[PDB]
Amino acid sequence: RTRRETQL
Amino acid sequence: RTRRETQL
Amino acid sequence: HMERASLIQKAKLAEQAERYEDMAAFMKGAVEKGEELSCEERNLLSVAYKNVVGGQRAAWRVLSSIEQKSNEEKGPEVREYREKVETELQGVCDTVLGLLDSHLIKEAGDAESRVFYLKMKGDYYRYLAEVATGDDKKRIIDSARSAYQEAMDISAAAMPPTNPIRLGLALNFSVFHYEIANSPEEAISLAKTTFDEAMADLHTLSEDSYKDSTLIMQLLRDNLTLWT
Amino acid sequence: PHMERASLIQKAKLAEQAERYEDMAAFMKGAVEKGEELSCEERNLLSVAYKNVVGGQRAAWRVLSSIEQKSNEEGSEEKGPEVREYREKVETELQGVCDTVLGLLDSHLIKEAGDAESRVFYLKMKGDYYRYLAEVATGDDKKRIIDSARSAYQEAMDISAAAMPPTNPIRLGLALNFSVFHYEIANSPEEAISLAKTTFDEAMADLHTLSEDSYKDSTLIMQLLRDNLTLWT
Repeated sequence: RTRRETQL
Repeated sequence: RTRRETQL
Repeated sequence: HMERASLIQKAKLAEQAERYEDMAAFMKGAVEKGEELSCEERNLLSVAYKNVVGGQRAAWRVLSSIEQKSNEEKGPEVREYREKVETELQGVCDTVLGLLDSHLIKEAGDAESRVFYLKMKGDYYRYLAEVATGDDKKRIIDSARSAYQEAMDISAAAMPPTNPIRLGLALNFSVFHYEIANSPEEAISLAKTTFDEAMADLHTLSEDSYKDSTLIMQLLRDNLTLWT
Repeated sequence: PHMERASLIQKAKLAEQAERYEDMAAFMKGAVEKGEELSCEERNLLSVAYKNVVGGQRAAWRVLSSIEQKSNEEGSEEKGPEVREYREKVETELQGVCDTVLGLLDSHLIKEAGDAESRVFYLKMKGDYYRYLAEVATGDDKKRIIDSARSAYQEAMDISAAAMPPTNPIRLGLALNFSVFHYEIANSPEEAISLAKTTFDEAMADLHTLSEDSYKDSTLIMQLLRDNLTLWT
């Protein structure tokens, strides 16, 4: 949650 | 879980 | 002949057993057979290497934070081990980018696979840029931007703005702008535009396509909350 | 050659923070091969490292074996070779890791073990990694491996009985793993339950006498003893 999100 | 337990 | 089916079958077994390095080797052998990958086989290849490089990235970040603290009086040990993990990560990225440029991106039938593979090329160049330093860094960042942009152009002309492949592409591209390219305004601009345009066409989606689009839209919205 | 040993233990701690247990095991293997004794910390770094490595290989072996049982039951003929080949490859990696652990134990650790606590710790490991080999062994090799695990386990039981209080977590964990050996490997459920009962009973009598910092480790293993007894009875 504290990190940015990346998808596959 | 449904499995027996062992430990280090 | 029919060994290709055995390589994909063993990749599914490695996935059930959470042996993702074995899974990647099986999928690498399936790609090297020369035939195109289906939608299922596309995800099996991506899931395998994303798990492999994902643990190497997490280990690199742990060792890098320790190295930063150690440089404020211990020895070489932290740097040496961080560099060894850095080499394994680069080897995995070089293997993925090797499969993409020599097999997958070239022999891409439809737009969905072509955007998927170009997004992978941008992703694994971005993973290299996370550890690159000087001369390599700017040369690597340019390769990621070109791969991302080429996928953006194809998705813009061939895909609806709610397409999960186009959404996930823009999600990773906006993160590329924020973290790597040092363009936070371009990162936020891309994330807003991607979220807004996908929001406008949400009513046209079917029940099984709705859930996949809104999942990535929340991730886009999550990064915007973090970045603004 | 005695300045590299400190670097190997340092990188093992870093690999543990990074959850790189195969590297951690390699670092600890090199630290043991230096020839010096291991402390309580260095003993756990060695054990934690290899337990995670073989632990993931065992979980993978169990998954592939269950699939192989269904594939030779359902009617899948062409699925048979892929599963058998891949399960055997994982089975080989697991056996290779156990041979490395048992190699370090017999050639370094068990021999030059200073106190009783370390000797019970190492002998318990020898029984554990022989038991892991017996989980995948089949015929002629299996029967000799089961005897080797019992010998290592029994020698540790005798030392701990005369040198350790019944609340000692090493003695408790030793009996816990030995009772599992009786139940699963030796096919002796009555001895498994009897050992688990006696281990719980004797530790229970002395529970009020436990030390403050030993509470958390001892009561945890007694719960595991009760969990297996609940499962086996």
